[PDB]
Amino acid sequence: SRSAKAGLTFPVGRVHRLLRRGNYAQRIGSGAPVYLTAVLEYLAAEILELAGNAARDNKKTRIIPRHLQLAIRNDDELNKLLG
Amino acid sequence: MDINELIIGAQSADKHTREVAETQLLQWCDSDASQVFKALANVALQHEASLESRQFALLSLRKLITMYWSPGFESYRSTSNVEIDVKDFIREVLLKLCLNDNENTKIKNGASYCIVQISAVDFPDQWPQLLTVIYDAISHQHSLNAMSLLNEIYDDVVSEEMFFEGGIGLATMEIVFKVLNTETSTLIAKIAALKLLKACLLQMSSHNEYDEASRKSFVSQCLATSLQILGQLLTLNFGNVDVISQLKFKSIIYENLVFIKNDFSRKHFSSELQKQFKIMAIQDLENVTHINAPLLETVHDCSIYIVEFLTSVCTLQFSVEEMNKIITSLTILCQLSSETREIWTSDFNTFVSKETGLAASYNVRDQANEFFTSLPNPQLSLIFKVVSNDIEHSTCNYSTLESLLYLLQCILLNDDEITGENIDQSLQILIKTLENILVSQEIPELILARAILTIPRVLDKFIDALPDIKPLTSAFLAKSLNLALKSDKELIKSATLIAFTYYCYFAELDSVLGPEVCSETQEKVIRIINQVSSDAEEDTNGALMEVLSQVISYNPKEPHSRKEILQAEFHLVFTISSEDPANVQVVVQSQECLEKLLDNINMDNYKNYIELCLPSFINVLDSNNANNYRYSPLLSLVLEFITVFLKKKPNDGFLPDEINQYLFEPLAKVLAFSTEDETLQLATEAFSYLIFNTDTRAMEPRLMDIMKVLERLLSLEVSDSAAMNVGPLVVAIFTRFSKEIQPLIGRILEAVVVRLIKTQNISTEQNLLSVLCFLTCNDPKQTVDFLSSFQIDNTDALTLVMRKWIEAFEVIRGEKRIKENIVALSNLFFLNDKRLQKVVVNGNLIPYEGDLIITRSMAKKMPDRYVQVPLYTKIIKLFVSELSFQSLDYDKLKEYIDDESVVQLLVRFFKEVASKDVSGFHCIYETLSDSERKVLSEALL
Amino acid sequence: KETYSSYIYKVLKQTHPDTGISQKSMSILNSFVNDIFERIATEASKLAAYNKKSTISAREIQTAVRLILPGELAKHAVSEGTRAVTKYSS
Amino acid sequence: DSGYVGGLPKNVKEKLLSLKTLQSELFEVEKEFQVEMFELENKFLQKYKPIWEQRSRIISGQEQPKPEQIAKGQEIVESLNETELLVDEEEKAQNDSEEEQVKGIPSFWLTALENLPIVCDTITDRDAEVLEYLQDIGLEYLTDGRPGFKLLFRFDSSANPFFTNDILCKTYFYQKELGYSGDFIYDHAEGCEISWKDNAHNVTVDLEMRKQRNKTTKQVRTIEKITPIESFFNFFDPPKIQNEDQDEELEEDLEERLALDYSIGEQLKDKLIPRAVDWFTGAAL
Amino acid sequence: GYVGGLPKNVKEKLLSLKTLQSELFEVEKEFQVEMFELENKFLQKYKPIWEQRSRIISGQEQPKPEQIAKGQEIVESLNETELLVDEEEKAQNDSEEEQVKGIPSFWLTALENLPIVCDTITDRDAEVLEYLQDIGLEYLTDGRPGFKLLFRFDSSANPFFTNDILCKTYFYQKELGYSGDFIYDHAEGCEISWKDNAHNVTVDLEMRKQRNKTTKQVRTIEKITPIESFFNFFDPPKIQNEDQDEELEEDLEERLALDYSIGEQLKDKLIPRAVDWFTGAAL
Repeated sequence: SRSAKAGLTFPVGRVHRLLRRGNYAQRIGSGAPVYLTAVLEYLAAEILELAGNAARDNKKTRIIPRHLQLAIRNDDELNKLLG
Repeated sequence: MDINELIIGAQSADKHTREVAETQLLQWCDSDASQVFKALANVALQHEASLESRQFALLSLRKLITMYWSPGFESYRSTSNVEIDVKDFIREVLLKLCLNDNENTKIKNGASYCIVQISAVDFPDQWPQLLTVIYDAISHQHSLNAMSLLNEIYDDVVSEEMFFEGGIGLATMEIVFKVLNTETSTLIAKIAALKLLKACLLQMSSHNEYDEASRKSFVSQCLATSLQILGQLLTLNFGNVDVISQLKFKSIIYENLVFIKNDFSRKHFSSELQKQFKIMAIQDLENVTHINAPLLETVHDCSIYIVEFLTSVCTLQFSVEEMNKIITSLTILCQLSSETREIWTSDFNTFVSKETGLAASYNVRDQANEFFTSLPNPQLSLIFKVVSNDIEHSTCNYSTLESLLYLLQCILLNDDEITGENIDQSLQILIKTLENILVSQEIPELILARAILTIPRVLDKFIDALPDIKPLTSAFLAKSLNLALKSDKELIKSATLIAFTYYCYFAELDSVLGPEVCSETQEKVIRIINQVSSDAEEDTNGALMEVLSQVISYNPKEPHSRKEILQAEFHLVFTISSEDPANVQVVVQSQECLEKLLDNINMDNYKNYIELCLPSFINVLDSNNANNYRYSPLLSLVLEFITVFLKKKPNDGFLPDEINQYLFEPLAKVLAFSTEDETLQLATEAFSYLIFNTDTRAMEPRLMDIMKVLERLLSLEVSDSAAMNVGPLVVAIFTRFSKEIQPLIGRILEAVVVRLIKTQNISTEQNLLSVLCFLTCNDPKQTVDFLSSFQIDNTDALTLVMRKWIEAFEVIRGEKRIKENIVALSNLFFLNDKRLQKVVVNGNLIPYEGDLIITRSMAKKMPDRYVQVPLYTKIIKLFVSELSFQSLDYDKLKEYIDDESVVQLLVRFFKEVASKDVSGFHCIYETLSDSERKVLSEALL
Repeated sequence: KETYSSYIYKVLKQTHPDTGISQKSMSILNSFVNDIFERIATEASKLAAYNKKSTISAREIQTAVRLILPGELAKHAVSEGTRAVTKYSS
Repeated sequence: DSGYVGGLPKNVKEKLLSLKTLQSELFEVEKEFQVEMFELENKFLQKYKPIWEQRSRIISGQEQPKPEQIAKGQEIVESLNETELLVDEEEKAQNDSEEEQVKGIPSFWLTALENLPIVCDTITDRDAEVLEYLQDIGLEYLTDGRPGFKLLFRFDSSANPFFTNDILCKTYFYQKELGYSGDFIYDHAEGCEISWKDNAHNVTVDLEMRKQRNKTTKQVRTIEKITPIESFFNFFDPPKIQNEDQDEELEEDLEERLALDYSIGEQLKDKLIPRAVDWFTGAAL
Repeated sequence: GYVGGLPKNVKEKLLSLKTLQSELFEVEKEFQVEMFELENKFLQKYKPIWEQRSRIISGQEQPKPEQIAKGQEIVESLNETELLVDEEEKAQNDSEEEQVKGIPSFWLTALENLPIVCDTITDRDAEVLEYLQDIGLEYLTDGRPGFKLLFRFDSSANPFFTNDILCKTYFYQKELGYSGDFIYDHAEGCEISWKDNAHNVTVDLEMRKQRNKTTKQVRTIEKITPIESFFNFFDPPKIQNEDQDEELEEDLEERLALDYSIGEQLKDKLIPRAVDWFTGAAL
């Protein structure tokens, strides 16, 4: 599939389908779903990295919601993006 | 011991003693928290005092735990750390309190919440035996509250490895199935077990590796046993002993069934089981509706889950009897409770918010909407026949009649086109029934509102298969408007406005009604909007703006138009939006209404429009002038409206001198004194347009003030986020006053450059590059001279400015702006200046090895690495990329060439270059990659 | 969404060799991902309309990202998108 | 030995001529024998048709095995070694709604053909793409008209995207006289023109497209090219002869292509279809 | 492999396919029976021609002018102009022509031109074959299917053995060998009643007259030692496989391959085609 070629774990096909069925535009470019998938995967990686750091500071090995909210709140850029 | 006194004081009424007790408690912890925690634990455990005293002791523990238990808490205070020996003590005490069913419910709940917090911080590294103790309690002592605690902590503590592989999952399922199979279990025990089962299903729904054979087999076995058991449970009956427990029990069963259906592969929960549970679910709808004879609330929740299941298995065929049962049950369930009727009738804004779909409440009405919206076409047509037949019989039973009309509304919202053998006769009868409902004099208010909202749906769904659709649409619309008028209920008026909005969706009213009746209905809708606008909540005002946007669209485009309608239209646009400028919907739709009200415009009409509108605005600007123009939603709103007028100039000339006389001085003051980002942004945009579109000879005396405002904005006395629109203002000043300003171009250009390089905001750099594009189109060589002679940090501004400009090209917005940038860059290219040839910019990124995602953490050691290319090469690459978005040798291509749109610009540019700039483009073409060469040559064909 | 969760697991395993994520935390992450997707897609739609262009393409996506994502998130999201597209289409 | 031949007396030469005449009579008797062979073989092809059709239905999934045939297959499995067909407990747990999601035997005929030694060499992947839609391979003996046998390949137009022909068939023809050994000798073969939906899906050719604005002829013109390529579907449209080119070029064409084509046809007809299932599973090797 | 690993639908379909294989195998058994019936029918037609040519060869029947003319036309069409008559040959008188009744060494020459069997022919065997008149073939109807070969020798004038006719038998396996044909089964043959060891071409003889040095008795010795020959075609390999013959069974299998090759050669080409191979045109 295209995601493997791009070097992405996220579902390029799912993103492309969502873009098309959302009727956001008459046409969806070939590179648009790849770019959007890369961005979403990057943001997921950021949030997961910071949540994992928060959990590891408590010496846990599990990211429960407390750690996730703590990581988002203590990171100004993510705080502004996600509240 | 003295902790008890503090508990009393903190638990007391008066502030002074409660504050004293709270402090005294805190300093003790600040000294040592060991004493306080030990004392509070002993208080909860042993005093046997008033239940309120123990409950408050537990509450204090709740508050103290987060402050002093561990740094893991955000609210942690470093004054002292709870002694380890005390930690074990309070853990033990909390377990003894929570697990013992005989304790009072308040004590158990307090202990449970404290345990939740402590476990969230301590399990499993600090508090190993938590799950051991909980499962010992559940298995041996049968502690029901232990099951509730386990349910609450399950997801926080039980990780995948323990669940699938540590045996915790199997142990939990053993507990659940032993509880459910045991015939003697009380309904409370079964409900707790079913909630714990929901927790297990959640855990099984997704896991790190689906393919693991052991995990797959475990999931299959658990799901099979669960479905068998739930099949057995639903067959039970309890002889009306406790209806609330039974309703909760059914609710949780169907929640679990929905979860299994929706979150696991279809290979589980085969179709035969789906049929069996469909029959059971229908029978349970009947049972619940009869039990209805907090009872109502629980009934409605159970109904939500049952109907959610039916929605999940709606693909199956439903027998005629099953459709009749479902329709009767939903008729009973979907009728409005007396409380909702009173709320809507007393405050129509709630009705408007719900009907427009803005209200957050989700209830059986919405779930019934979901069910009918999902049916397939054969079932949908049959159930439409059922609902229509029920409406035909229930035409004198008002209580059910609204429920039936809402069900019909839900059906008609289904995408599949209703079609059937006898539907045409049913549709004729239904149309007659709706006409009778409107004409009936004694009809209740809510039924009438539902009929009015439903009729548009009936007409839309059968836009085909209805003869004389146009007379029907005209008659129904006229009747609904006439009822909305000359009636004193805001429900009817708001419902009629929303019904009008529905009409506009499917019918071109101006064509359907004709120009005359179209104008008449515009006047009627305007009158209704005036009448209801006096009692509008925020959501109601948003809805009124939508309605008015619809009404304005139908005003005659003929050279003749009713000036009264235009005036009233603008009056409403300004009045409604002035009430609550902060409402986002009102602002956006006000801009829509104003734009389309100025869609096409000529001078004579404009002078009247500005004569009415603008004097209102100067009132607002002067009003805020006393406020020194601090931020105000109304101020921003009026600024946006002024920008809309200035943007929608009449094509037949420059702006009147009156607009200059009206707006210049107020805007001049706004830019001279305001200090907040948004206000200065909007004022700068409006002022730039005012300067740009006014006749030059009519404004030159004002040049001094213009430059004064510009110099204020350039000084950076206003922050960079402010003065965002200075670019366009400088462009306008240069365009109108090119000759008079020449001596000042150097300073203005250097200040603009200084702003451009430092800023990181995309919009600011775009606007500032607009100035460079203007100067380059006017005279490229002079722009190059200024940028090269100007110095920042001991480097010519050119290298920095060109690098910014090239990088900014990727993201500039707008057709005209893209074209402006293209022509500016084209001029730089043709100039073929050595100073430019020596400039170097950044090409593509060099990827690193592997597939690692580079986060901000890694950036320090994995920076973005570019490749360095001369400026002109990057110009050409940018243009080729643009061609690729829009849509094999140089010598042959050059020979091939010899023998207003973006693509037009780019193609003409390339042809001219290849013909003329032989050596510069030749070398670049020789270095372009083959895909680029192919796009370029294909475009050049 | 359920696919998003599995790919969240894969991304987590790449980010940390071994660490688990609760189901409710996974739902929260899926909510954030859907929110960002919606915001960027609507912004790209508006930009494509404003560019008078029928197609949402890498230009619209990049501009929407630059507009929405604060600070360094914008830079790194742009870098990731550009490098992903370069690996792709090549 | 020419000297010996000359040494034979005239009477012995007459006797040898009579013996040669007797050999010719034996040749006509062999002709009658071959005619009877062909007639009875056609009769037995009719006899085989029901079983072949039933197994084809089983392969395509149009029919489901009955318990009696299931037991007969099981007891046949107990004979020799076919325990692969013995159904295990795990499979019985499955439900028809889970198994019938795939109807028929995927790539049954493609696998059977690719397992055949001589023929599989000619099947390229591009040809194998069409073979995925192959669901039947039938035999027909040209009792009427010129003697020969015709191979039939069946497809579904609504399924395959390559051609609109539901059935593709190949024809082989023998001469009116028997061979020296008494076996049949071959005549030039013929094949059907495949009704490709479009040239792009055509598997026997390779195409190119270019546009010029040619200076040499001052023509704004578009050119298309087609080149035949090696492929199993070249098994059809066999070579034909033109006298002047036949003498020089096509002599080697008949020496090579006809031999390979005839061997492939014989291998199919004899080895493959009578043991189609064994060839599919490889027991026929 | 994986086909079995596929859900039981595929397994049951393949079981039905195997049942259809069994039904087709029964149909094919009846098919082989019909082929054997019609092969026997046409072998009944073959036999008269073979016997007539044998009569011509051994000289107890004479050609006819019409047959000679037809053979002349056939030879002219064949291009084998070596058989054409010449005026010099016509000059031969009847007395010279009748000095030999049959064709001298007809069968011997045909077998010498034969690819494989000629290798087995020795000089004494070549002398023997001059007494070979006819070669006959037959099909085995009872029990195991098979075919039988027969040779006719003029035992009256034969000074080597008294066997008027020698028959060689071949057998097939009970059921249908895979691929729709029959696989070989062991063969049996007759024993040659040689008149004496000196005239026995399957044996080389040694004559000794001795006075024993130990017992001082007077004795005359006739000694025997088998040798290879064309009649090793007879005394064929004993059994297909037996416990006591394994060491023998090695050579039995090798000679079985060789003898089945020879017999298939005979049946397919020699008995149906004898004139050309005597003349060598069939080479």
